[PDB]
Amino acid sequence: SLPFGWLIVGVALLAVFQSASKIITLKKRWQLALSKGVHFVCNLLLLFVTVYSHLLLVAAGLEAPFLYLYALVYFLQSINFVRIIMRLWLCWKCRSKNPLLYDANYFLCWHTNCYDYCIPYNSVTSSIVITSGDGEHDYQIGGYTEKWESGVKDCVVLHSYFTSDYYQLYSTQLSTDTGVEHVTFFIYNKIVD
Amino acid sequence: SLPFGWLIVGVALLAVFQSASKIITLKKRWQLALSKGVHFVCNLLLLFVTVYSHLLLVAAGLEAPFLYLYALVYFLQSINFVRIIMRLWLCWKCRSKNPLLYDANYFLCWHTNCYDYCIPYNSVTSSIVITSGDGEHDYQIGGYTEKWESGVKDCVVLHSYFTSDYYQLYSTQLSTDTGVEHVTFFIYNKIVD
Repeated sequence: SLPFGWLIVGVALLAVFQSASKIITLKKRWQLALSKGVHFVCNLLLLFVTVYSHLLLVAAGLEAPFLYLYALVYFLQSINFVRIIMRLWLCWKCRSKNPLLYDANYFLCWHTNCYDYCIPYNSVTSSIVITSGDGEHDYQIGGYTEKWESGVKDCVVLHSYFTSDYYQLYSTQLSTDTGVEHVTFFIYNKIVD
Repeated sequence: SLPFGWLIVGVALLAVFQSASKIITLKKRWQLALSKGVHFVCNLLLLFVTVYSHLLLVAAGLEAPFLYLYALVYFLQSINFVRIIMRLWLCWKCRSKNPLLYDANYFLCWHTNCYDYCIPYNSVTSSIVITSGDGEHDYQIGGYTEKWESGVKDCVVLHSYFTSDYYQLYSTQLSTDTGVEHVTFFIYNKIVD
């Protein structure tokens, strides 16, 4: 017969890992990588505990209201599986590892000789302001920051799952125009022609 | 005696709600509100299923390696509980409902006569560029967007749990300077004096 106690220890281990995932502070790079690993462990434990309960009900007699309920579990996990492999396809698309870490909607990216940059972004917004600080030089858009290696390009691309939009550097803002020393603003406009 | 089957149906209902929370697209306001509600349901089901398992082990004899495991579950849930009431304190602090919805690190906010604005933000960054579009007028910082009611202020505040930082509008950028029509850039510098 199938034993009962393995389901109980799986629930307790799932509770430990879920309550630990919910209080990660998500501030630095290693904290984001740690929380993504703990999220993967949580979904593995949830998948294990639900197939274990379905096997128990197979041995005891599984009802039809429970048939479509466990069917709902497996269907939503299949949709989640195709989302993860699309995230890996997006990770290949931008050629940087930030699609697995940062969990945003869109990603702004341009290619250099030392780095293939990518910075998180929330929507298509018709104008993007990249602010590079003086000296550490680092490009930031809305708080998310990536360190400077090579230099700026004219056309940057906003990537997502199924879309891609291009922006051209229309004009740049020095410190003479604004008065804010030690920064420089690059202003991009969306090209549709 | 305590029945075994309620733990199984609680596990199955937790699986449905967890697999449904993981594939919300998080693009509009009602989708963010829906996913936060489903997250609350998930933690209620997890709390219920772990105290049910602890009660069954109390009836059967609970081992000391399992004593500290369920102690770990309850301790991490206490840390999660004080985090939620701090999110509500932050929701009272900037006087808008976006701390419950958007799940970012810092929030930029200024008060008007028709609206108390608040826009998500990731870190303290020494310069903030708020871009208001022409006509719908809407203030956006990095993709997150809020509709325009009254007008702009000189001093905006970046709020968090324990911190608060102020930024002054150093100079503004029209369409004459950049060439990007139908937008206007407000450039803020951090005040330390």
